[PDB]
Amino acid sequence: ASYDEVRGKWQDAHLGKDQRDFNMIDLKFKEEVNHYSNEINKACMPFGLHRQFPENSLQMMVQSGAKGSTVNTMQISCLLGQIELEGRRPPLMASGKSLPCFEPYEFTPRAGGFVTGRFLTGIKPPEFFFHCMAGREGLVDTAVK
Amino acid sequence: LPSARWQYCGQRAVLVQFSNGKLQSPGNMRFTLYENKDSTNPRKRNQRILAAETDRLSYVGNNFGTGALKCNTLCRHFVGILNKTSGQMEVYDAELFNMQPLFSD
Amino acid sequence: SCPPNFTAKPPASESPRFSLEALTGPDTELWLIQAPADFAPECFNGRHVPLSGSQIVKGKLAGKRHRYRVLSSCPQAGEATLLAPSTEAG
Amino acid sequence: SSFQSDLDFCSDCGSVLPLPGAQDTVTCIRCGFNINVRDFEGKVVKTSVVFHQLGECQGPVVDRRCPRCGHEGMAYHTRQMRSADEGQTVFYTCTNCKFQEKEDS
Amino acid sequence: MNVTLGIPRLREILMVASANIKTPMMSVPVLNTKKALKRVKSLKKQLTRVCLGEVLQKIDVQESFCMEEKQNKFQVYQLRFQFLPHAYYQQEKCLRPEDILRFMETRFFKLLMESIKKKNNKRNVNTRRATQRRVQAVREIHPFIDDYQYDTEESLWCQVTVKLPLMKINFDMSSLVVSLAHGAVIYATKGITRCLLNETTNNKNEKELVLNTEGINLPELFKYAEVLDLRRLYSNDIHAIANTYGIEAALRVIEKEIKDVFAVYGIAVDPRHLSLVADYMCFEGVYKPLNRFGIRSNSSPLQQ
Amino acid sequence: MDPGSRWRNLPSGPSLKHLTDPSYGIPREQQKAALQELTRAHVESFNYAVHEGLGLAVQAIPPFEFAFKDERISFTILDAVISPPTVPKGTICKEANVYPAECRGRRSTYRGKLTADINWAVNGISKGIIKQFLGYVPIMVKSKLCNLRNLPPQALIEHHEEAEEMGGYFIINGIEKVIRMLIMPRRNFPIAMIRPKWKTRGPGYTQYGVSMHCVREEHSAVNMNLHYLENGTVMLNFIYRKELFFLPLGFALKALVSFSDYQIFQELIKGKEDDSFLRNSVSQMLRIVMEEGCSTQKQVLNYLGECFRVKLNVPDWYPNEQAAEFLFNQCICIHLKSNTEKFYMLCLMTRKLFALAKGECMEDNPDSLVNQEVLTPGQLFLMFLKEKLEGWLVSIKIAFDKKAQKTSVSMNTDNLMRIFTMGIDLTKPFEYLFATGNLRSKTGLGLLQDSGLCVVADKLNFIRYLSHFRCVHRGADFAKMRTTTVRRLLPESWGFLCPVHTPDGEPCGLMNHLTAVCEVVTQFVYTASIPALLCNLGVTPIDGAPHRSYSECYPVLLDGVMVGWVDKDLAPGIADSLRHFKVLREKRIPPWMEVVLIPMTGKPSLYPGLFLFTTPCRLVRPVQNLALGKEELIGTMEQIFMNVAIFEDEVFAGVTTHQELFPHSLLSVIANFIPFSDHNQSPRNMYQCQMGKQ
Ligand SMILES: [Zn+2]
Ligand SMILES: [Zn+2]
Repeated sequence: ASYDEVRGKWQDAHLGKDQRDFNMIDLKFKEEVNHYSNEINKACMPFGLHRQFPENSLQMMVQSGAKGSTVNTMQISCLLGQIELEGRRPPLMASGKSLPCFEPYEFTPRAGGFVTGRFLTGIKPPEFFFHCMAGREGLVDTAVK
Repeated sequence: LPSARWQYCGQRAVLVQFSNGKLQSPGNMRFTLYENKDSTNPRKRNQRILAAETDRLSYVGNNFGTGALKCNTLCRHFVGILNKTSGQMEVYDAELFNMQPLFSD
Repeated sequence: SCPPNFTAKPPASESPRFSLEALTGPDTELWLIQAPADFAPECFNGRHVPLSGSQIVKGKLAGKRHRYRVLSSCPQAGEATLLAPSTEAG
Repeated sequence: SSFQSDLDFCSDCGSVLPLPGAQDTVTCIRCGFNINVRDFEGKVVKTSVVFHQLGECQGPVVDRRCPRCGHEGMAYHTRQMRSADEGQTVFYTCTNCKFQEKEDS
Repeated sequence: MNVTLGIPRLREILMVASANIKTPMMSVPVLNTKKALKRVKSLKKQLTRVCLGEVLQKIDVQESFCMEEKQNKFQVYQLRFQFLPHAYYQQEKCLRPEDILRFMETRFFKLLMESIKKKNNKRNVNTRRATQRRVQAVREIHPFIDDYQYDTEESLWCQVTVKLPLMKINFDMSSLVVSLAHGAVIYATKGITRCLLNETTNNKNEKELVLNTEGINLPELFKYAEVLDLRRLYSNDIHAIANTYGIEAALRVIEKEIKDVFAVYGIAVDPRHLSLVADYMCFEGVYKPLNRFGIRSNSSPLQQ
Repeated sequence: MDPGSRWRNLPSGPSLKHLTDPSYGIPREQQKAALQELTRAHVESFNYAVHEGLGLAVQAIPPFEFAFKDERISFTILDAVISPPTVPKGTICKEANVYPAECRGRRSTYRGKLTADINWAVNGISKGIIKQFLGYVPIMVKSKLCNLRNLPPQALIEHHEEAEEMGGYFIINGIEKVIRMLIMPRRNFPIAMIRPKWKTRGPGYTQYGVSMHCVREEHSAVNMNLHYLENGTVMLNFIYRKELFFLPLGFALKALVSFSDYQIFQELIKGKEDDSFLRNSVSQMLRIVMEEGCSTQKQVLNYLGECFRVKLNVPDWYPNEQAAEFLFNQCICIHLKSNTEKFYMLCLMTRKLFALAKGECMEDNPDSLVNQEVLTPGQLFLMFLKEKLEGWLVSIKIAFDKKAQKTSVSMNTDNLMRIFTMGIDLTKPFEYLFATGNLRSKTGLGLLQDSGLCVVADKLNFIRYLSHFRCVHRGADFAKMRTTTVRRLLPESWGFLCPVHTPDGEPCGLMNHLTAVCEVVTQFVYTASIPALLCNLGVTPIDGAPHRSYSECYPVLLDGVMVGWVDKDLAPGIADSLRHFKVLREKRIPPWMEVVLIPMTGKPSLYPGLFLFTTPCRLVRPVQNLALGKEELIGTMEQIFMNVAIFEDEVFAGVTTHQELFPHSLLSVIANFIPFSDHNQSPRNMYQCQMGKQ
């Protein structure tokens, strides 16, 4: 099937009042992009840091229970990973484009919030707007209820 | 690729809308048109009232009142003929009326 | 019962006829050309207007070679019917 | 000199005819033009209400030993549940025994 | 399945001690004997509520007109009902499509001809609201039926040709038919919405099939004993165990229904705190709430 | 980047050389043109709303005719002006003007005299004209009525004010109080809504409905609803002074036009012609009007002027045909002068409701900034001033009805006029809105809330003080809900509201702040030549017939007025030649127009059309149109259909049509001041934006 036919099928999955076959295309990108969120962390995090444990101060604070976790260090020195927003990928607009940068119904994981850049080197502006959605979601769900 | 020849002559070819349907059956219907008096203003070339009486009802059509269509001020209307013998689309000037039937006061 | 069949008009009056044609025969094909609000009609005064499709016809005033675009059409059964004045009824 | 309106409207004025009833002719109210009820045989109005026309590995893994079954890898999900003054919150979820614990950083 | 989580479940237990609770369940394991596993596939189906707006594809209303005499002039209707195919539900009763036609032939039309003669028999407003906000058996049902036509090769449609007389206003028969088509078909088993045996879960390597229904009817499941191991039944409803299994097992249900509210949210409470709450609420024999209507039982006026 | 872009003067890097210079401490003779673009929507709106809008809002006050003992006293306000603030007359002083620095230090109000020309007339003959002092209204600093207007920075240090005194604030009793920018619904536009609270409004309603926020010349505001019903019948609700009115659709459209019922039949079936339920329902709605013996327009007007006369509070001497055109003048589509273009608008609202009820167009999200605009301090000033002028006239009527009892000499007036001494004085009822923020109105002014309008501009530092003039407050009633959808960041707020700059507690998601590039449209222009321009392009107007059939033709809606029907093979080629006039400033296309072509896909997407917005009080932001090479003010609804690009490398051929100016344009003024924002986590930035303001 050509990409315009698949794109028309995913436009038809969108715009419908079922919203059940659209929550099944989220659950198949959010699998395939987390087989790339793990293959990065196996290549960079344990034996790929500059100084390892016990010389590493961040690994000492994480592994000796002081403050951190092995998720914050991977958001620092590897990818941020998939941005989930109340369970799912960030909302498409009313015209089927993820953000004004991205083409209507764009297949790439960058359209659905797969940030793949770290807090070490830098976040580009789309991967930043998605991240601000995921932060305001938690701050709102705390501050209201 | 069919073509023609534009030739503008200048007269008004009156065009009629009906507020109730297509005509589809021409028969025994009068047609008269009631222009304004004073020609010093341009009201002689603008004000006009069309009367189309039938034995059942009679139809009035204006150019100035609340009910006059806005397709003759924001757009110009022509009428072609296309004399295909000499091969010319000689083109006149037109004006569109929309007639309401007259009932009471 | 009692319809009006109106003839009441205070500032108006009837009018005579014009010396145009009164014929719609087998050769004459009625076209209903719809022109923009400031169109000077001598601007196409010998040019080919198309009878199908679309074609960028040239203007006259600015001399531009594709200044207007004449859109041809199809049978729409447009409800406007021509009242051409006839010679049998003055 | 009859027109072509819709079946439900008068064809001399444009007003709405009422429904049929106790007679063989339905009449208008402002022109007296009566149409037969026999002409309303072709009034067929359709309607279709439709009900049922058609018919993540819980996230990315991290090598953390589970409290219950002792599997080496749990799947995680981050969420920022405190205020903006402090913290994140990480929700781990195992693959085998599906156990869910949380941490506050 | 889903339950009520958090504080409005703990308040539902301790503070109101509700008789009618939101989302109540019921859990019975299966004998794990090969005769009693074919039967549970059928019994999951025979307790789910199959509703008419769940097997129906589309309603096709078609109003016309018909006149033959000076009085015989009518409004012919026609209600073609496409039913969704049998392949599109293998979860509800094995409801073979002749049964959703015999439902129509028996007791849909008794509701339809009562809604019709309740509506018209005794929008346009300017009120200025002053506030802010067998075909011979089907024709026997009423003489307004003119025709009936069901599908014979397959079993998917139905056409009542209701022949009503003339009115002043034209009421909607795609509003009465749609609102009547939200209704239970043949069996809604009394107080059970759906059944879910899809848990093959186990705690100490049993492979224990667990039914987990969304409604509560205790004597409905008591008559399935060779297939359901009713020794290990459970419920949320303390009032449906105090009145069937007693107050001394409606006290080992309060403890588990508090522990399985705190343990959704990771919290673990010591069972010596919970057995002090179950043995206080079940002290007078009934399941009292800890509110203003459980302080009337107390003895000190200066505490009340 | 284009010269004139306001962002050509953006520095490459920070300099630090401006604090070791001999120029440091010498006041310039020109205020900086970048700190004045932050109170521009506050000051320009007040400039429209004390000079042009006040003359256009004493024309929309109708003449006030009431009954004396068998005469007929008639009033009208011919003109009303506001003087800049002076000292009271009789004061022995040298400089008669009053400056803001006096009113801060003495704790008084910076207020200007309001006075008007009332035209009293008994029995229809104009017998006088009286210049009456009505009261004092507060003056905005650095507007066209402040005494600091166009002073240079050296003459502003002399009058105790700061250099770089950007305006935007009222001194009310010595305390500086800004009117913040609330979010109102998008003006003069159908909004497809689905709300199940509407099912319990009448006998047989459905959830489906179309709303419209109608505003007339920035001085009146009225919401009206349509509702689909299970019959296919359409109703039309509107509130007029706490009295919700029900009105069928045929009763509206017959009262508006003198067309026959076959044309009102035809206008509502234009796209959907083969449908059978729709034609039946639009027949029933007109038959309802035929029921009560109302066959013409004047009979419907007499009927609705007899049903709706006791709550409209019209006088006891109108004909009912004029007491029914009173409700169409003040409740139903106030933004169109013609009763014909109210009709062609109720037909489009009705057809959007028909395509919503059938499930062929999706709900317009009411919370998205696609369908939201901002309320400027020129709207809330002009609306409330208009209402208080009408209330002053009503207080003159109450003064006469109280003078009639315990009767005085009570002669014919002939400029006696001690009544105007005893008229109401709007010094205090106009000061109260600013001093407390509590709006006090018998109308509601088209607003959905009552309190939270004026906020104390605190000045604890200068980070805090800017961000009172960039605040976009969602609502002062949504703080108490258990919602999350009205306070969630959506992707249509790219470029228009800042993702990080919001508080984190209870006002999270409500108090948004604008981005740096974004700007509120406040310049009011005229739309005279635009319909003729559109019809010179392929817009076949409403009355003529398009050369292809309808349903292959888009509606065109020029700022609330239905214009025509564009052929489908022309509407992409019209949306390009109206952006190629906006970016080049041709043919009186304003630079802030939204050419929005919602396309025809054949799927339940948004309702298709070609919607051109030119009205003020929207949001707009600049980009670079790549095809020409010039700056384009993209609005809130255009950029859900445009493929903008952030970086030059991300610009492709044929796909990409625009480009943002500088790639950190999505961030507010305060969130830019955070160094290395792309390296720290997002609640750290949302917490830093409220550290810097403390
Ligand atoms: Zn008639
Ligand atoms: Zn585990």
